[PDB]
Amino acid sequence: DIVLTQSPSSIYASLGERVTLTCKASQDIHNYLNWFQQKPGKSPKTLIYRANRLVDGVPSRFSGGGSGQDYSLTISSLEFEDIGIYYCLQYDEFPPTFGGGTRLEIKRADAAPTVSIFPPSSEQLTSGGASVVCFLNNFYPKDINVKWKIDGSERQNGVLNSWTDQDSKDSTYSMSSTLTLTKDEYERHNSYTCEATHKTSTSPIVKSFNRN
Amino acid sequence: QVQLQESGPELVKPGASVKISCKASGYSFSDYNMSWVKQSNGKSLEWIGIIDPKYGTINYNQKFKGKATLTVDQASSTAYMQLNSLTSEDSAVYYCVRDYYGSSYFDYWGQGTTLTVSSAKTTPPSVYPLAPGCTGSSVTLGCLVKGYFPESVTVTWNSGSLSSSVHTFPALLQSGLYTMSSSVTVPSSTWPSQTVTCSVAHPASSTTVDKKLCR
Amino acid sequence: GLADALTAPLDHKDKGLQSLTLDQSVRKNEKLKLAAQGAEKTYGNGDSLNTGKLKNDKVSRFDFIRQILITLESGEFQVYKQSHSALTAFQTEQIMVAKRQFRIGDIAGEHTSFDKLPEGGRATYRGTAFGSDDAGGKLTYTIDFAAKQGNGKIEHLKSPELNVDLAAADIKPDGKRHAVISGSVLYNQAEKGSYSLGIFGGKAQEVAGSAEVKTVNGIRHIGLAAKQL
Repeated sequence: DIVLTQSPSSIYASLGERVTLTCKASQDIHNYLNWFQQKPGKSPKTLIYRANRLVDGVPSRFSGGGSGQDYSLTISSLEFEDIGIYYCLQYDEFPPTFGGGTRLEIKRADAAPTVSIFPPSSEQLTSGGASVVCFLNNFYPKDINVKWKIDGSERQNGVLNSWTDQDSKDSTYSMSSTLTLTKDEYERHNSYTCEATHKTSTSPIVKSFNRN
Repeated sequence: QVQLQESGPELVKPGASVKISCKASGYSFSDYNMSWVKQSNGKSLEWIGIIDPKYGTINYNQKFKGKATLTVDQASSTAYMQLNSLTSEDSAVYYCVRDYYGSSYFDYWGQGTTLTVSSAKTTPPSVYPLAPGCTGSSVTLGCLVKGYFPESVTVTWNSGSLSSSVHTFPALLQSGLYTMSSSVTVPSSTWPSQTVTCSVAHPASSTTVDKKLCR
Repeated sequence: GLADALTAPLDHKDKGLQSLTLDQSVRKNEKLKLAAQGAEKTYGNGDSLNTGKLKNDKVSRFDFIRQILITLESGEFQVYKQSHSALTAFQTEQIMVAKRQFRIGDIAGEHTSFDKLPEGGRATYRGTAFGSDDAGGKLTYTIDFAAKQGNGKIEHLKSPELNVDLAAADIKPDGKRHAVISGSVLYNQAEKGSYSLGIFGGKAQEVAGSAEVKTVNGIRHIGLAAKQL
């Protein structure tokens, strides 16, 4: 089967910027290439066929190019409705095969996270569990480190982390980090700390509570 | 009314079979091919196979032979894909896609059908309030929605009247069960002087839980 | 004959089309080794193929090896020659492991300028349609120069889905203002692909180009060339 590769895997760009996405096939695919755009929770939408033909009604800011193995899709002037993931596909030799996708996201000014830490609720404890939750909200860029410390020592184990997609309104990211413990383990210690390191500051943001 | 309207989401056990439909309207169904595409984890896409509704000819991606069977019913303008011997690796979103241009196969897409194959049992969430304990101009509050299945859950804050400052985090799957948290931020002038409530609907277990954020 | 095509220099006295520039047929960093009748020559993106030595109105076959030197694919290279146009195609056979695909290479010749077409009259062209393992197709094509429209049909191919109509389409200028007709391919009256023909010769004596027919197994290429009789 022909292999299709897309680079880079993520692109950050500003509104109005020129953006170029690339696709490479493992052999000459004779211009039989589609580009699709997909928004979160939505179906793909075809933008290009035969490498350089615009689907009817697609804005003229889009164009496809390339030949042999090397193709690109260029957006001449990025608009907000263009944000999403772009996939290429070859249909020169069946089975048709897709590239891995390039996500196009919006650049914005760096923003420090708002960090909040929450103790287990009495309702969870009464059932023998103890989740400690830290929200790290509205930050940019997406790269972030969260460390958990219990009685001042780094908690190694039992961390689940979840990230939102880029926010439609302010272009930031948010993340939750959950330390889950048995009720007995939780009651073994006093102090619980969520600490976030992010490029917006040399000093970690630290939020704690003390069980006493 | 949309051209390619697929059948609804499916939740089945390993070993089962499902048949997904793709009803065509607004164009000449028999004159255009219909393909099917699998998208795993909202990312990786694969082409399964294609059928010409007029002539009945089919081509399958070798990887899907013996997994998928394509058919059509020309009279009702419907294409079908049956997936047999289901395992959790078949959980995905499936799309039908028709062609339109003379030199393209993949031009307009159905809305997608979500298939979940699992042996997990329907299980209501435990909902736990997340309040600071043990403060500033703005206070962030939360609700932890833990240990539910299947995945469809909806969290609202003050009966949905608070939404602009809400973050809902993607669920994570653990012991066969999902866990998700939601956060909301309100002015310090609001909480704790006033009750803020999160409501959690998990329709598969007939759950609509309300939890107050207090103290 | 084939060997002379590969070894001889051009001969102003040979029947045109005398030369064909290999562009699509051999990409930037490829070498294309053609062999026939004991001879071999290597090209050469940009290089000229001595079609003057080949017979008009027939497909000439060479063994080919495409390389980048390491071998990518091999099979049979096909050239169809008219007086003012010619085209090439590749029947891949091996890539070693058996694997077949048929794809058009270059369509070349003395393109008729869109700005210097006949001002009127109806021309009929008759020639060959050739695809994988089959050079016996017949192309009939008609151009009305008053309407600047063309239409035609492909018949007599062994594969039934390749016997298609080439539906009516306007002549338009391409990026060099060469006259070209790009249109729809019909199978049992319904669209199943696309075609493109250029018009060639100072008096629009010829057409050459290709059709692409969608099947459930992929797109099949048909090379096309016809001339006024």
